[PDB]
Amino acid sequence: SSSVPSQKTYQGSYGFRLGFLHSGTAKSVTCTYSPALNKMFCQLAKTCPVQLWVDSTPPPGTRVRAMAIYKQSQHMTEVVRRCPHHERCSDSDGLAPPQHLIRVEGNLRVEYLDDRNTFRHSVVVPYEPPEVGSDCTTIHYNYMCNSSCMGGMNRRPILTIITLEDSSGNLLGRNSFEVRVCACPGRDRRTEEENLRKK
Amino acid sequence: SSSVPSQKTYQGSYGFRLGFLHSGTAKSVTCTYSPALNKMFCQLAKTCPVQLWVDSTPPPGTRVRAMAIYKQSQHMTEVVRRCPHHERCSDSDGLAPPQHLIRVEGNLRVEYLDDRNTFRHSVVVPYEPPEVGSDCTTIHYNYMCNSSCMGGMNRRPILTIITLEDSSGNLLGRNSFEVRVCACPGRDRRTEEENLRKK
Amino acid sequence: SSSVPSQKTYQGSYGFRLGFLHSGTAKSVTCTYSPALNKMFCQLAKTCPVQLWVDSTPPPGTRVRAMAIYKQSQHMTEVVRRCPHHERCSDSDGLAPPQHLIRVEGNLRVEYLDDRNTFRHSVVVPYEPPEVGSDCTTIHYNYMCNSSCMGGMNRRPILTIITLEDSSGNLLGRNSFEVRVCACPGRDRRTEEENLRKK
Amino acid sequence: SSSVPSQKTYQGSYGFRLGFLHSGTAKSVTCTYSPALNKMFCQLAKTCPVQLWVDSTPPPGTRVRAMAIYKQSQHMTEVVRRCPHHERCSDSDGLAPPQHLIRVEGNLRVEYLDDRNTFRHSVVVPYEPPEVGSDCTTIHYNYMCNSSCMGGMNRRPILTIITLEDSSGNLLGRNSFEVRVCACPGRDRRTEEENLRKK
DNA sequence: GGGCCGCCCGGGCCGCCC
DNA sequence: GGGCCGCCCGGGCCGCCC
Ligand SMILES: [Zn+2]
Ligand SMILES: [Zn+2]
Ligand SMILES: [Zn+2]
Ligand SMILES: [Zn+2]
Repeated sequence: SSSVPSQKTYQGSYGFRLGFLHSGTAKSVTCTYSPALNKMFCQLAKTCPVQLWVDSTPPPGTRVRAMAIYKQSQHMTEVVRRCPHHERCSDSDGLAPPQHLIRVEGNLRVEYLDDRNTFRHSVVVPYEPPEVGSDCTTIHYNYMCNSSCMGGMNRRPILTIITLEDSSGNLLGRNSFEVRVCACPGRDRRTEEENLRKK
Repeated sequence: SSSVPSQKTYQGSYGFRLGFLHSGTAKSVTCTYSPALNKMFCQLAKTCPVQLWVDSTPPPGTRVRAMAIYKQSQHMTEVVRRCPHHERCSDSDGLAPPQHLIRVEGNLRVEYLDDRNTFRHSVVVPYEPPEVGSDCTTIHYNYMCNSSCMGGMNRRPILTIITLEDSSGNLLGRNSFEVRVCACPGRDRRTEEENLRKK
Repeated sequence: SSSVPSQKTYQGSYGFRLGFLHSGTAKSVTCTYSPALNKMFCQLAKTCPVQLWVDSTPPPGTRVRAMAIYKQSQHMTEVVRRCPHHERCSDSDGLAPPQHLIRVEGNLRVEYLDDRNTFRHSVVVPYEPPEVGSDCTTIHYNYMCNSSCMGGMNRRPILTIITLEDSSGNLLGRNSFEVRVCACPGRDRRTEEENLRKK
Repeated sequence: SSSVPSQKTYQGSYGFRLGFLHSGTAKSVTCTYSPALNKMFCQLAKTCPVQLWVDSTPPPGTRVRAMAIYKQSQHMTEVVRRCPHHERCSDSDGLAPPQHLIRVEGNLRVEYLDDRNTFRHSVVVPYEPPEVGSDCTTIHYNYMCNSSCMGGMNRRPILTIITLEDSSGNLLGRNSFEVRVCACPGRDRRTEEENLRKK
């Protein structure tokens, strides 16, 4: 079987969708999402709010998993990992393994997983329904390397795959978005959107 | 009996066909398929996505085998192997014999076979139906020598033969395409397509 | 005492001087020395010939040590080391510690030392007089990181300090030159020489 | 000490010089020497006559050694060897190790040596004075790879170093010349001589 | 917010076929 | 002897300094 997780959108029985904040485009804004590109632009280690929307509430014990894969076919097989420089940096929260690219901040029940067959990394939190009167549940992700990091992503674009799963790991829903971790998310979003409109 | 495997197209009971991505034509693109030539142009060791399409799902235990043979009659008899230089290069994935031209990346159940009678190499993975909502199953192949390699293919064109087989080795379907492994797949595809249109 | 080794030129009793080949200026030449800047421009891991000239022959047991220090006052204190990415690369010659920036190739008696007090790296070979009829002795050095390497030199210029020492470590002579390890030594030498002439 | 043998010309006590036949420049002549370049152009495995001239006769037991080194500083450290393809070719004379680039044909007392410290290859024959009435002693060398061989010389020019030595290995004399092993020695000699006269 | 170094890019330069 | 594929080449395109 393939060692590359599927990226196919699957809203599933609960109508699972992702939402992103309306952020702006100042040159070095910490995080900003492009709907035209379905692509998040963000700085290293900064908060990236991701909204979980459902049409109906999934059962208790539902989990939310985030995992990165390289976007290009030529690189899908390679596990996405932190580069050796940032791996050795003293910046662990005491829970996230230093090799993991994606973290979750502000959650008491975070789990960091290494797949036993594919060796891919992922980070898991329990699914929580929105507060009564709220439309969605917001998770704060962090990406611990720039897309450009030498010896790590090395300028290769990645996708983040968000899955809703039961406690057994069965797929309840799946969505994805592209990520660029860079120094100037506002400049780069504008550049990439202009290259899109030009072509 | 002939030691040269058949290349005859056979869609079979399950309507087996191959598909290829719409790739582009930049001078040194890593992989690009020419429908006019039914020919894949790719760089050494780079990802070559090949799509498996069926009209109906073959049974569990079905296998997908890929094998290379020289295209020209004068060379069909000779086993396709890596050249001595690349055979000795430390580029093994720990599974593929260093002599094998064709590898599969990103699959946990890959097998590398040497025919006991013909000594030809092949690489096998289990057939997997596409995800629900997907049209095909994609396999990532790698070719570990240039077509031009001295002491190996030595500028002789090859065919890749893809067979659908049951677990006993019975034939369920067969397709094939020409392969050129080269430094500049975009240049060489254009050159060969132009020579086709001129002739 | 200072943990920063002196860079002061000292020709000493034997008239110790350095010489460099007349190299050229093509964009990506592997190594080229600028007399205007007393600066070597070279590519990662490529041969850097350095000539040892003396007015008279030092005694047997003389050693030639090479050590790097950061040029700028702000960085002199920090030990010059390879970055984490290149430290983990499998490029060791079986002798050079993976942390050492400077190597010597083609010498059977090379030693790699870590100072017990300052922890600075250096590489040592025996001094050999030139062949009869030759004017100098040539050593081939290699620099195993780019000056720009993240987590290593990180765009900070270095000096290479070459010392002539007796077997006890007493100083017999000392010379030095600036080094930039970069992808395009010819481009960068021209750029820096033009900035010199303009200023 | 350096693992790179000296190439310095040393006529020595016996006035040791090399001579080469006047050959011509037909496109694919098997061997032709350029005095303007001090460079031999020859085809793979073909006879390359090399003349040994002395002003006076060296003692009995004198040996003649030929050894190849790469000409460019960047490659001097690497041992010159046959490529993996020609190494596996069944073309040994029963004496020459398949890895050795340089052979001697037509000599009953040929020795093939692998240096115990540098691992460099060489081929040795006894020195013989010319016949009475003859001016020189001619040795027939063969080069068993093209300069272009992938995984071997890989288009890097080499020097052949010819040394006169006593039975102990002491240096009595040394000369050298560049070698290009190629398919068309006449064409390539003319090309390289024209590039010389142009510049 | 303006603007200043590794790597990608298309042009074009040696064994073998004719 | 004429002439037809991997690799070298100079132009030019993302973190950090200002
Ligand atoms: Zn990083
Ligand atoms: Zn090969
Ligand atoms: Zn480095
Ligand atoms: Zn060869």
